[PDB]
Amino acid sequence: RHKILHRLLQ
Amino acid sequence: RHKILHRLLQ
Amino acid sequence: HMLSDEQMQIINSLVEAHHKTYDDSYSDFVRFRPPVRRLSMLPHLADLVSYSIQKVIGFAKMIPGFRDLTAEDQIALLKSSAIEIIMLRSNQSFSLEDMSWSCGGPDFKYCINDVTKAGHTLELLEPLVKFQVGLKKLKLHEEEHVLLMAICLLSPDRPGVQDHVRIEALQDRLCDVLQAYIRIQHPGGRLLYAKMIQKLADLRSLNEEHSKQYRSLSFQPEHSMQLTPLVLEVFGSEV
Amino acid sequence: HMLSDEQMQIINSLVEAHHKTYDDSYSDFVRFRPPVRRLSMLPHLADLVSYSIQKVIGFAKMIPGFRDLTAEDQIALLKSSAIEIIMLRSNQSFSLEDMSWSCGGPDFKYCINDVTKAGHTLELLEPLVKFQVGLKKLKLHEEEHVLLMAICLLSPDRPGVQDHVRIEALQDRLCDVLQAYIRIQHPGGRLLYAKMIQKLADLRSLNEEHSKQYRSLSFQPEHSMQLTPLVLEVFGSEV
Ligand SMILES: C=C1/C(=C\C=C2/CCC[C@]3(C)[C@@H](C(CCCC(C)(C)O)CCCC(C)(C)O)CC[C@@H]23)C[C@@H](O)C[C@@H]1O
Ligand SMILES: C=C1/C(=C\C=C2/CCC[C@]3(C)[C@@H](C(CCCC(C)(C)O)CCCC(C)(C)O)CC[C@@H]23)C[C@@H](O)C[C@@H]1O
Repeated sequence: RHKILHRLLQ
Repeated sequence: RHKILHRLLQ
Repeated sequence: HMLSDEQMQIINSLVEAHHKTYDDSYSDFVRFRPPVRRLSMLPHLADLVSYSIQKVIGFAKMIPGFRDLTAEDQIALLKSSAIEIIMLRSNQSFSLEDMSWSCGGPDFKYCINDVTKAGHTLELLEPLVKFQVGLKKLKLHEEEHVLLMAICLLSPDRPGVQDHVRIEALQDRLCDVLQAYIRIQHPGGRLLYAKMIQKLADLRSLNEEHSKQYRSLSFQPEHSMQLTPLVLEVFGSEV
Repeated sequence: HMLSDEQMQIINSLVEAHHKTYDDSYSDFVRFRPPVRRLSMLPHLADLVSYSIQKVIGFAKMIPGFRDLTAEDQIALLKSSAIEIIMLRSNQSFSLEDMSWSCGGPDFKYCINDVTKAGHTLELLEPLVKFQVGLKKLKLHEEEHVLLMAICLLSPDRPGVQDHVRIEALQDRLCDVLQAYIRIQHPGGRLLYAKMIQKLADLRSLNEEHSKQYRSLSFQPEHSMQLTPLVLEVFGSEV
């Protein structure tokens, strides 16, 4: 999923 | 799974 | 008319437990991520809570009869009762003079507002203070305070709980020691017991209010990344 | 014999990017969990790395052509190249005088030993210093340093990568600007380019050594609970 990494890449 | 919580309860 | 050994030995274990897991100097707080007064307090308070959970797990492990439960039931009780155990123990640092938790210089003096900078409002932060005050005023003995935390931790009424019959007996043994104690060792405390049990019902509500607010916060990845693995795991639903 | 606009504009973007995501004062380090000299440095260094990852993601987002890739390929490149980007940028704080990263008073002066108190040995910690020295000695220009990080981030050879054909072209555009630059703006640097590329091959090795050591550490819950969600997620395998 990569919840965090997704939000960070905007 | 509760990896952390398991190790802590010893 | 007089406590028996098994009871007395129950009180000795619980008191020693709380002592081995609660520091009145709050010295480890400098190890946390520094406080900051956009969810600026979130990093510090997450460490505060995560820290406390490790403590609660330490206290629990020593509650008589707890290690006998199954890993699963231990985990179910901790997860559900955790937040409440933290509110009960926090009362030790609560200060009626300033309506805040005083754990150090202006730095570690958490007042109702610093919690807001951690993702919480006042509509729900008001009952916490309302609860910390009534509890404080009960001027509990360390024995009753420690018991109450043990009684609260063994509440059979927890989602996820299997052996709700045994957990139920344990809590009853504890409730009995609390009653005998208050009766023989606590002069003037005739209504007390009933007042203490009422405090658990309040914890349920505060517990449900936290779940909701925490749920929103944990759902937003920009915020959850501020939490610690232990918190994410204890308050998480992946049971 | 002279750089063109698109190239010059590539260098302007990268340099501004590194500037907007790298502080030479290291002021935010006080926000981390304090260092402590049983994996005592683990809490501080986890915050250091987690912090740096947010920075690398910030730099990456501004690498020209990167936002055009798919969320998936962006994530695949970050995850695999992350640790290396951190070693490249860390060189800025490396000090040949003391063979350590100097980011503040004795507190934030990370030397080879403080990393050991974070779950790493010396057998594998030796190549890192060996690498930080050779890189330092290359006295790169900010333009070449910044390029190298961008070139390293666009390495098509990353497990998880889909569009390895485009990512490949981008890296080539960057490698060309680095060569032209070194050729026209870097006097005496005839061998340089080739020395810089060699540094990427080394990063691969250091990258593989970290994976292994981190894997062990992340597997032990008493340690992983010290890591941060972002680290757990970036270095984790749940791709
Ligand atoms: C911890 C301890 C201390 C204080 C407790 C506090 C002050 C800060 C905010 C807390 C931690 C309350 C918070 C929970 C915040 C956590 C999080 C992850 C940000 O949702 C409140 C939630 C309850 C209501 C209903 C108000 O929303 C519960 C008890 C409060 C200090 C010391 O006594 C040790 C004790 O061990
Ligand atoms: C971060 C930054 C800085 C220094 C870098 C360091 C010193 C501490 C330890 C690090 C972070 C190395 C570690 C990775 C440790 C992380 C963890 C989770 C504990 O596995 C090394 C792994 C590499 C070898 C092969 C040596 O095992 C890589 C670069 C080293 C400071 C500043 O320059 C910003 C930069 O942005």
